[PDB]
Amino acid sequence: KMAFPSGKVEGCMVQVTCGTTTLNGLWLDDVVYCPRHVICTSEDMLNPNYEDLLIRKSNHNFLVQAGNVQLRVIGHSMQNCVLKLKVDTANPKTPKYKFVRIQPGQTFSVLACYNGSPSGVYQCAMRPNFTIKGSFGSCGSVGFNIDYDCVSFCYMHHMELPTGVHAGTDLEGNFYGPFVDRQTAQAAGTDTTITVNVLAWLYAAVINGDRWFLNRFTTTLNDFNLVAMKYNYEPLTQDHVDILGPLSAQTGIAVLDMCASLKELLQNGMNGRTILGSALLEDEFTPFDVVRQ
Amino acid sequence: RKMAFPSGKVEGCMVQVTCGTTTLNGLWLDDVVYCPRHVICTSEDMLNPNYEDLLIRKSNHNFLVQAGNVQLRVIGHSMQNCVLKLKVDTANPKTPKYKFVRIQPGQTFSVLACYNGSPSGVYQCAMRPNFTIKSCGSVGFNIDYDCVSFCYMHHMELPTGVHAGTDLEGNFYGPFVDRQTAQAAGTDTTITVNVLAWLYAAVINGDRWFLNRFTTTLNDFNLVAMKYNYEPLTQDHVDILGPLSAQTGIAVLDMCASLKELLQNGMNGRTILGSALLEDEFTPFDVVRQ
Ligand SMILES: CN(C)c1ccc(O)c2c1C[C@H]1C[C@H]3[C@H](N(C)C)C(O)=C(C(N)=O)C(=O)[C@@]3(O)C(O)=C1C2=O
Repeated sequence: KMAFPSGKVEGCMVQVTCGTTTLNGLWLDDVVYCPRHVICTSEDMLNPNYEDLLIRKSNHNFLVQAGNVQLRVIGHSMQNCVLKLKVDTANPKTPKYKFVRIQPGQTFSVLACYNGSPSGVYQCAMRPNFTIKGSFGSCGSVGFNIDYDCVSFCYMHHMELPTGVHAGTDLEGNFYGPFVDRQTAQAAGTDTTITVNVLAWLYAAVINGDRWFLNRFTTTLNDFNLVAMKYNYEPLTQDHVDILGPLSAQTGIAVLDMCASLKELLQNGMNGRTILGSALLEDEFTPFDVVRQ
Repeated sequence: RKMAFPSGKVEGCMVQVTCGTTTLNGLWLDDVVYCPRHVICTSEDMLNPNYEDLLIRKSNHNFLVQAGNVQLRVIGHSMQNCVLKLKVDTANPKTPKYKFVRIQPGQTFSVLACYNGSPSGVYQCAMRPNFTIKSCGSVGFNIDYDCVSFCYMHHMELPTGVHAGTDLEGNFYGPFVDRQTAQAAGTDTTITVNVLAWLYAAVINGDRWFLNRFTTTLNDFNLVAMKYNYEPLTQDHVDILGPLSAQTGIAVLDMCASLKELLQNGMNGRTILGSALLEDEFTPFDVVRQ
């Protein structure tokens, strides 16, 4: 399980400081994007009023540092939960880019930064409950996909949740899931295994020569869903099925048959064996991921 | 999450090298492009190759080095153990500060998987005890501060699916050869010290269910451990955990007792760091960073 090469994104990372507080920002053309809670002290983070805190601010209140050159801010607005800082210098290392909103289940790479400094990269998925099980002052660290040379920004990190997991926004600043940029207890809501991704990854195993887990049975969709939901798996919809069509077609194994395999693998375990050199099932590998590789 | 280093610094060193039939990735540093020497083998040659003979037979014009857009002029070529070095007329402006280093089995690094000179992906991995890692010319590295330590270059794909390679001075990790003869894996073992470090991570987090009162001596441990296919634990391994022992309090041998138990008893359907399985691709040093 690989992340995209992070270079294009590394050259967009900056440090943003507003008095006491410091976060990562995304520097694109002559705009720096970051989480708006950068204008909160840790105390403010209980019941912040972002309109009020923002009117009280001027361009000189924000320090933006790109390595060790300091960028002059010449304007600022807010869009939902992201702050935008207009700076006087367009970023020379700007890649071609798009902003997208992604579906739960879909995968992306995250560049974890600290104080504007890149420190690591990992692949992950938008969990069914709109969280990310990551490793994070990482706020403002962004998630993305690459399409030849087009960088799709899909995620910016904002909150660390009590249960240890991460919540965030798209690059319009709308939270993924029902969270708020506010430090009150907010329930995660129980996670579930991403069924479609598992099925795709099994198809990957077979594409690759693994057949040990196939079986003679088939199933109806409902019978599967009933069984699966009892091991905490996501319902599988007809859409999910359509997306597997490309992969069903390659290997010549029907979706519902492969669904039978999964049924049984949940029933039986691995028996010390491995699938794609993994003793655990992988659910952070989308239909599209497998198609790409 | 197990994280890779950011690959930017390395991306700016990747090139395509072509010699007749073959094409693969090279590492462009200063005015030298480094790549696996088997790039001068056709699929024929790779059976009983004579690299000395094949190399003298080559001119600078025989090598095509392609750096994204531009073609680089080669002005010299030598070989150092199993990597070829190609002198080009232009120093790479995107050269990072770097070192070439050899790593021990157990140690971790990040890999930038390229295809045809093009970066496509980056992953964390470890030098497995049998000197494998779970394309050709793709490099593995670590970063400290702004220093890139190159530690690995991919050469061979083994029948068992996994990968073998050299350091950047062209010395193979493990007893493999750059020759197309069937080559045995040599059965693996769990990297014991890394497991113990990851347990320390669990405790300095939240998970404490597996702490235990009993203590055990090195030899008794190693005897039990080696019974479930784990690596012998050395006094060196112990020293490196010293850092971690002190943070959390737990003496090394005591933590060893915990592991003893986990192997003998299982987890009882419980989990460690939200995982049912034990992790051995996280060194002492890795856990300290995180
Ligand atoms: C894998 N194992 C041999 C079996 C065999 C038959 C079974 O009927 C079951 C298991 C494993 C366990 C695993 C786990 C599931 N697994 C990790 C996917 C799981 O996530 C949960 C859960 N509530 O989170 C279970 O209830 C669970 O206990 C379960 O429903 C199982 C279960 O019903």
